[PDB]
Amino acid sequence: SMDIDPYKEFGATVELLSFLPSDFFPSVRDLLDTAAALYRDALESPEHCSPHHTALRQAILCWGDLMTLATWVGTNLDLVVSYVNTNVGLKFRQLLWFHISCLTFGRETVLEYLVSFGVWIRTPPAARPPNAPILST
Amino acid sequence: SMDIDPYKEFGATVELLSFLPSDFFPSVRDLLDTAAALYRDALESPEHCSPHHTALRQAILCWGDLMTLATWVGTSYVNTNVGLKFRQLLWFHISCLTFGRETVLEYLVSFGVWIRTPPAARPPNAPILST
Ligand SMILES: Cc1c(C(=O)Nc2cccc(C(F)F)c2)c(C)n(C)c1C(=O)C(=O)N[C@H]1CC[C@@H](O)CC1
Ligand SMILES: Cc1c(C(=O)Nc2cccc(C(F)F)c2)c(C)n(C)c1C(=O)C(=O)N[C@H]1CC[C@@H](O)CC1
Repeated sequence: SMDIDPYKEFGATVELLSFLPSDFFPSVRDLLDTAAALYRDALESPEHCSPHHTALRQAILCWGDLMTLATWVGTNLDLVVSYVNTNVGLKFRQLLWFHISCLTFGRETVLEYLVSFGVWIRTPPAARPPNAPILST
Repeated sequence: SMDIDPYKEFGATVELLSFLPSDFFPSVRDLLDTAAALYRDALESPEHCSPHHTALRQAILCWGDLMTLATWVGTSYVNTNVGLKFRQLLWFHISCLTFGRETVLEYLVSFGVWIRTPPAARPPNAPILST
């Protein structure tokens, strides 16, 4: 193998993304819907636009395929569909979110937030402010 | 439901890739070993390098993850339908990086025409990829 890190070029890492808990991210369903609402046009465009765009186009598509395979598994063949939406799902949720968020609010920001929440959420309930960190520009 | 074309930002289409036959493409096996032997460093690197680099990184991992699914299922379709889609994209990109984008598209059409000429008429020499 190689050791290719998607995020590395963008200035994150696969670990750092695993710093936010699995339940921090939207659904895939909702991630797709947003990109569409905000960036469908840039995304379908034949213009590079940004490295976020390239990557997101490819992810959106890869997920399409992945789903066809789980559907086709339903048609033709509990087990797998519990696994896809679980492990693979998280991995897409992460990448989708990183990149939509990077574009919506700014990348530098999305990283400042990435740590802030990781730390905050981990402060146990007793001591930690009820006020969570906030994402904006 | 969006209609996104991966190749479109690079000035091709899914259509055009389907122009070359299913067995024009290397193996997935050989495609990964080639990217490695030529661009392990460029790809693992944290520099964008080019939009090609970006897409390949993603393509590879997507394949990686997909295969990890088969390392769990075993407990025939994949390589059939999906395999082609990877082959087309991987080949496209490596082949752009190696020889040139415009140079690969010229070949894409040169070959598609050539292969489709019937045996009796068609010159014995398939066209050539290089710079
Ligand atoms: C919005 C948001 C998100 C978030 O990630 N939302 C989100 C949901 C689905 C998909 C995606 C996609 F980008 F990946 C993002 C997170 C984690 N926080 C802490 C926030 C907010 O700070 C917040 O509620 N801000 C308001 C409202 C918005 C206003 O523009 C600024 C003020
Ligand atoms: C190389 C090649 C390929 C091809 O696609 N090769 C290939 C195989 C596995 C992986 C990849 C990768 F880019 F994804 C590419 C095709 C279709 N043709 C017609 C050729 C050649 O023109 C050829 O053999 N040229 C020689 C040797 C090379 C010299 O630089 C010029 C002269």
